Amino acid sequence: TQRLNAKIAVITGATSGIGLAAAKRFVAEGARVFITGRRDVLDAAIAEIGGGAVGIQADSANLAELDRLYEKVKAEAGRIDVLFVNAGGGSMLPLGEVTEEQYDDTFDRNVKGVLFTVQKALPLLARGSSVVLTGSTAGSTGTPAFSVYAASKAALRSFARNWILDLKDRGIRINTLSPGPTETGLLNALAAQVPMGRVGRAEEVAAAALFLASDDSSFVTGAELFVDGGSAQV
Amino acid sequence: TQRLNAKIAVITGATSGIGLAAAKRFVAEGARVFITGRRKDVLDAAIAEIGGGAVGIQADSANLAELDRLYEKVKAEAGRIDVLFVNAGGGSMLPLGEVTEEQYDDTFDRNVKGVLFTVQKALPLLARGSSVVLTGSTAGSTGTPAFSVYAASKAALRSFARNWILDLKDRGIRINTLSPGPTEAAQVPMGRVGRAEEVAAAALFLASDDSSFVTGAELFVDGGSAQV
Amino acid sequence: QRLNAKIAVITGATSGIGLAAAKRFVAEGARVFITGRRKDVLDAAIAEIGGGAVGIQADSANLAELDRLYEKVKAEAGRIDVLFVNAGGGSMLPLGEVTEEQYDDTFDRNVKGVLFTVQKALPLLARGSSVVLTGSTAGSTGTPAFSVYAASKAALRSFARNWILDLKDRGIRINTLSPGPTETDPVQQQGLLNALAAQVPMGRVGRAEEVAAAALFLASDDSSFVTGAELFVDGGSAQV
Amino acid sequence: TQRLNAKIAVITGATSGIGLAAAKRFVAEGARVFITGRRKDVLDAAIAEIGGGAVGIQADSANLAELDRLYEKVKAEAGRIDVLFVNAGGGSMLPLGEVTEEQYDDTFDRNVKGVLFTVQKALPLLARGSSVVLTGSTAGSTGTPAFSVYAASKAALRSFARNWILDLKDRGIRINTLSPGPTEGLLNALAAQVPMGRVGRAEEVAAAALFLASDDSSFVTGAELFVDGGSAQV
Repeated sequence: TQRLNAKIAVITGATSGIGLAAAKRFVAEGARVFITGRRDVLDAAIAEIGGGAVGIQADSANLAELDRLYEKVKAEAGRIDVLFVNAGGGSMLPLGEVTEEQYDDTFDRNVKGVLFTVQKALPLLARGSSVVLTGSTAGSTGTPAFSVYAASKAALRSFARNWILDLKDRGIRINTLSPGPTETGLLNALAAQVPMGRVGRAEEVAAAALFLASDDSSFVTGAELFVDGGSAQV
Repeated sequence: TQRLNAKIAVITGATSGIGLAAAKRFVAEGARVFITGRRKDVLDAAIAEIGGGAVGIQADSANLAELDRLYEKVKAEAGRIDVLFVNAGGGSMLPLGEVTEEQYDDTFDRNVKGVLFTVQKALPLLARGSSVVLTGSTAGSTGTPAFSVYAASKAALRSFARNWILDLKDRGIRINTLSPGPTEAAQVPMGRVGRAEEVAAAALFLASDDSSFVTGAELFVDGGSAQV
Repeated sequence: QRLNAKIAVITGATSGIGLAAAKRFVAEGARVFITGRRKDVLDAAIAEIGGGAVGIQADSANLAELDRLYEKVKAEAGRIDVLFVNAGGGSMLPLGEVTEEQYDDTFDRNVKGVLFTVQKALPLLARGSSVVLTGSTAGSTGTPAFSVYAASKAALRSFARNWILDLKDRGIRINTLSPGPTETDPVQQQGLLNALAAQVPMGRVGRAEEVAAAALFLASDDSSFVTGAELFVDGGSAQV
Repeated sequence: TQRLNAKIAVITGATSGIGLAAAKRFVAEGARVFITGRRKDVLDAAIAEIGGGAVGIQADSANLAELDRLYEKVKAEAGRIDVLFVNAGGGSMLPLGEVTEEQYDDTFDRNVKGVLFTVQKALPLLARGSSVVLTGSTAGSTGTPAFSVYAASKAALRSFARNWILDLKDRGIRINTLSPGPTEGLLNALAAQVPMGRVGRAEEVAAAALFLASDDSSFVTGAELFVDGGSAQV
């Protein structure tokens, strides 16, 4: 199966979890893969992925390093066909205990960083390209002590609705991929909420990312695809 | 690729449009396919066009007794169902003030009642790791002039996916709604209507193991139509 | 006196939310017409409501009885300012056990009956009138053994999105009011209400009066720029 | 006649438009009203226009220290808050490709960060049986060209209502989002999209705010009430 044959894929935050599972899958599907990470752990990830995957150290939030990331991609690949944006950002604090630090860190990574990651990619984004933004079931549900994270992910999903109108006739699709909790006591409690009776696997999220990245989803844009075992559907 | 290798697929309403495109794609992906259609001539033409050993049964998907005959045939010839694609559709346009009992009855009998019993009667055959795909519509979550009966039927349709996944706890049966927008323009963010093969490709995603943690969901294939 | 000199027609108002709405609407100055299927129950409801409220025997699963309802309203009031379509209900069966009767009887009341209740009201609905449809949190959530009822309430909500386009320039607003769990065999009932309350962010089920108060908002001029909407009165239950 | 009799209401951003209309309605309904504005002259003019013993405090929500001063004055003068209508906010229009850090920061600092801290800092004063109303927007759940920053901020805003009601379990505080659509060349363009065929009046939004503030909405929490003439409903 070579469902991403001759496609250039850039994946931010692909050093672990969903990003890493996606990098592995995209390489397996024939993509020329560029991944980013902040820290070494990137070199290990690149070895684990293999298949000619290249790593670029970049702080996805930091603006000047994004310029350097896209300069490298332009020089080495000349275009982007798949952009998969995974942002870290997130911790738990209830209202009454929320700090400026938590707000700033979460939104800088999950919202601001994402906006500029995509904006700076625009000149490289080819006709028939696909931008996949990692959301969360948190963005449309209620969870105790999770309001800052949840709000950041609500903001994230909104981007897909709106940017598809700014990029009219450019042939760039933009979609949100929204996982429930995955494997990567608490897990037993979370699994009880899920209709399917278990938490997701990073690889299952990666398979859904593949759908959105691939030409199979050619008439899917502005959407939010939940990969949640039913958790946010009931 | 062979994403539905050794799978048994049943597709209701597969003699034209999206249903037909899905049957073609499912066969291409290695599925053993059973299809239904109301009319013999279009069904024979469809079976010929699909190829790949596809089998056709002339059945009205909304008629409960004919559903019994479909599933008797599937049981005898295949023994199980791994993929059920319920592609019931149809409706017409009447504004409030002009809605007839006929329009209501025909639309709901086919789009809601027929679907419920199609799935209910399939249950004994649905294997562990099976996937049920229900054809919804962008109409089910939007407003359109003179479309209220159809829109309401498709809203009911989508609800089924949220609820049946709870009735079938631990059975390993996923249920998802596939909701196309306009298919083969100015309102669509992508600036065009969708192609049948594009809806079929999304159907394949939901039918396949790639969607193994997707259930109760509504996947829009609408060029952004119902997303803005 | 927020419904002073308004004619309100409420279907299914002999108990629970409908009754609570009838009482509130009368308190707010409305001339209230209610429907119910059982004459003795209907009469007792009218006695409870008071304030000149009038009862008419009718089932929405019956289009002929709707015709008679509106003949009566036309003759006695000549118009409708507020139409609260609350008549409906359902039962529990899981997939595998759903009967034709459960499907038909639920949809005949909750969907078909609602459409014709509103359609047959159209000639009487004044400029500036408000139609309130009783939905449910069930219409947008998943609940075991509830698929027929849930689908009926999803259909119901869709009507508000669509009819507001059909009724372009008619000055008729259409909104869905969607209650969560409300306190509307006795040992089992108490145990289930406790489990329902545990789900609710507010930690209790709603009172019928609270749903009636939200119905009043939608019926009143305060909601003059609210149409096509679904107002949840659920203590947060379908919001999380 | 008096649906907010002897209630303390604090409205941020109430010197024009919806906020001002809400201040007038709340006063007419018997509330003791405190309003907030950024410009002292405008604030004083608003107070004179409102009457009914309404009191004004100069405050910017992009400034956490000025929120502290606001609640210091409310505590000193009223000792509690029963209704908190967080209406302060704004935005501007830029398409993806042209979004600036300033547009992002300035929008989120008021519409998201400022809202979070406005509510958090009110918590000690919020009485049992109190109501918090957050001004959202139809933009928060729709797509609009050149509007992605504002839209995302209002998606985040609505998320707060889903989540904070869990943080504040048993506190007797309701939190709801009030989401206006078009409200009074460009107006006629907006009006033709509205099912009701016109933009909303500020007084109509204020009436819906009153519902959420009042005891009539006692079993409404975590919700989003659209006051949009059908705009985002179709």
